[PDB]
Amino acid sequence: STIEEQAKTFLDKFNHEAEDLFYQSSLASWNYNTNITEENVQNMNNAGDKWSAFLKEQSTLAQMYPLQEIQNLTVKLQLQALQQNGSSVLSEDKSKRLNTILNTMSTIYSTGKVCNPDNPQECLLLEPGLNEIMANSLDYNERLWAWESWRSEVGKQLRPLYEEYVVLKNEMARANHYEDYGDYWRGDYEVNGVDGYDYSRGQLIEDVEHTFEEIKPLYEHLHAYVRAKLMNAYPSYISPIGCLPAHLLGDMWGRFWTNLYSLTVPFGQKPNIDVTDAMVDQAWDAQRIFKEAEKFFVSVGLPNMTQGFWENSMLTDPGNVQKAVCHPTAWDLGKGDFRILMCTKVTMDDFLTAHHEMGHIQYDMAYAAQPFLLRNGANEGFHEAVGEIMSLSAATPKHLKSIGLLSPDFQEDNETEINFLLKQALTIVGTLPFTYMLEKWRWMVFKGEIPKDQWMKKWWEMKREIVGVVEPVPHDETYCDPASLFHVSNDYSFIRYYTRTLYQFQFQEALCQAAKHEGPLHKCDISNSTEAGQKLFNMLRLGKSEPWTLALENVVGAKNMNVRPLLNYFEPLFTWLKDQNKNSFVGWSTDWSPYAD
Amino acid sequence: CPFGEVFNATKFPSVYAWERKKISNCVADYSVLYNSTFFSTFKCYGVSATKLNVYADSFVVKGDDVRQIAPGQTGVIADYNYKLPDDFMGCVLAWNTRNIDATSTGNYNYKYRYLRHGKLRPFERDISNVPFSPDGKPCTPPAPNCYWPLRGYGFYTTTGIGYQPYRVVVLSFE
Ligand SMILES: [Cl-]
Ligand SMILES: [Zn+2]
Repeated sequence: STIEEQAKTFLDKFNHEAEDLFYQSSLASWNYNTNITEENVQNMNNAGDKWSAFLKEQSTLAQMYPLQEIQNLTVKLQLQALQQNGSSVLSEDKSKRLNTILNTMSTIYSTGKVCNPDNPQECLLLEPGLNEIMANSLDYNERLWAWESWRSEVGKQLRPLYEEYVVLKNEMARANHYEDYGDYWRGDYEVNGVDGYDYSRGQLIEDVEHTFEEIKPLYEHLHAYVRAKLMNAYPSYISPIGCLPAHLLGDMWGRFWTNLYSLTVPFGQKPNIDVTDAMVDQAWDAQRIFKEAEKFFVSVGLPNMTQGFWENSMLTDPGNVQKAVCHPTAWDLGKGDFRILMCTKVTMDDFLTAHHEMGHIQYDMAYAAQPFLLRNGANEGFHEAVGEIMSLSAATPKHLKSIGLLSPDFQEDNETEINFLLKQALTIVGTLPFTYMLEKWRWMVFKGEIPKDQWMKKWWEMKREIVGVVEPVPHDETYCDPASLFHVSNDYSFIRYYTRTLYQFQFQEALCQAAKHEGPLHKCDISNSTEAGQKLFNMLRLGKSEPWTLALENVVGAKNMNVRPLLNYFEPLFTWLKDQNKNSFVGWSTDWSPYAD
Repeated sequence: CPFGEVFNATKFPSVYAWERKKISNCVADYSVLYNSTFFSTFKCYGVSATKLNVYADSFVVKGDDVRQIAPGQTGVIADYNYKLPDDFMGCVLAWNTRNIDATSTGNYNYKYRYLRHGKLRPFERDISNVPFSPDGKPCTPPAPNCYWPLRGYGFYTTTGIGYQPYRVVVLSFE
């Protein structure tokens, strides 16, 4: 009958076919990540191919039912999703070529190794070795070399590929009725239909810029403080008013200043909110770690892990014989099958990691009652935010205490707290500007606002403007630095990294209020609090189902992305920096350069 | 009395093509099933006693689908495969058969019907594997808007309980 009703019958066939076929792709992909064989790595492609095809087939098959002739919101969403011409809306060659582009970039990146300018028998890869330098080296030159080698080898090689990349991908974007590839991505946060909850592809740019403003003071101050500390480690190389030399920021790009802790620690004479030693002493095994986390969730009103979770998961490294990939992952195979794959070691870190990944699983179950196409965090950054809330409560000394891993009568200390806070800023706050500038430049190279010859002239105008970072060596168009970063040269929207950050703070905030929290926002643990849970599980059981703006409302009572909870989390620190920066200079000169002479 | 043949039997049918065993004459005690935590449902809709005095239907369904073999009840299984009258009744027993009906490779023999014009009248059956179209029109799959109404479950040993194989036996009383 009606094209709507006959479209329902379509989805109702898809969900049934997807469930089955998706599970086969998962099971195979699983056998592989836990038993790296040839027979296993073989199936990992087959079922994974039936999948890609099946979707392509179901996509064009759905490209019939006219989105325009529907009034049921859900069925409209689901169809919209299934209707992705994406790669198949181009010429015969223009598509296959884009793939050659995408594919080689991924491989020149993962493969590219740089050789010693004097010892050509040893050559380092980005991981490890190269990233090992950027992370530990206190030698101005050794760091200077690695940073430049990489952006010089793979840097250049990617310039031509990317050149064409931005064209074909843009051609595709405008071909689907999007202002540019940048508009294609911002699309993810788009919502049409339910009013008072809509959100336009441009609204993101506005909301991200408007919010980034309120981060500046905090950042400028973290910046100023880190600078002065760096000046000490690298005497005479840094300017008391200049930007910071990109190669001295802790990792290859300066995405995170995490590794800078060593030389920026406020009170080096403090010590170890590291219970690794304690866990090891009380004979804790993987089991305990995971059972302990399960308890944490049950403590807030969430379900015990499924029988088949303890039954089918792999919480320990198989060791010899059976080889397996170890990146901690939370699997949702579907069919009610949930698993965690993790080569657990008895560290406070793996302990926190396990609370994080068991958060993803807990989200996966919450929305598993949704129809296949709706099982997934609201927007790209919801799932990460949730997993991060957990590690946030589990990290508190309060929690480590009540769990018997921290001495029963150990005290706070307003100094050991300023430390922890900084360790966090170095990572959480340092990334934001970087992440936000990266995507800005990327967005503009999509709205066409940057000429092929001002690609690095405009890159670094901004690293100096926004992030407050200067290049150690000047870079012309022989390079293409905003591409030596995995996410860039492997085609991934970077902005998620920014929103999820904000989100994850708006979440933790509500959930502490909700669970009636006393002290500063950062010392909060939400355990034993079924009350908070309820509120979390409110936006959890939705999945992609309601607009992401609604979903946020469910936990934070607001239709939008607010950054004040992120600053509240950093208030005891934020003010403390304003004191250190008493006689330091705060801000920078885009003009100063390391190389200049 | 001839209950052994029923639930102790080897092969069970799919839901859409269920079995109705006719048991009259002989006498059974009911202590056979009374005493046993083997079953995971054992709900009854009328009584729960004895008197040494009868229809037994059997089929297999997904875990989460067991809640539908009961009076009233939502749809899909209850709408297109097996329906209990809101009225009449006896008991409904089920047990997890993940060992038997599920293989680690995937078992798709057991099937169900997800598309049909209308709902089943209680105790009605439909073994009509005829290409479905949401308008009565005949079907020539792969023509668009044509789907086969009969699908296989796909019982893997590793699914969640909601997706594991359960054998059902509805005991009707007459
Ligand atoms: Cl860079
Ligand atoms: Zn994660």
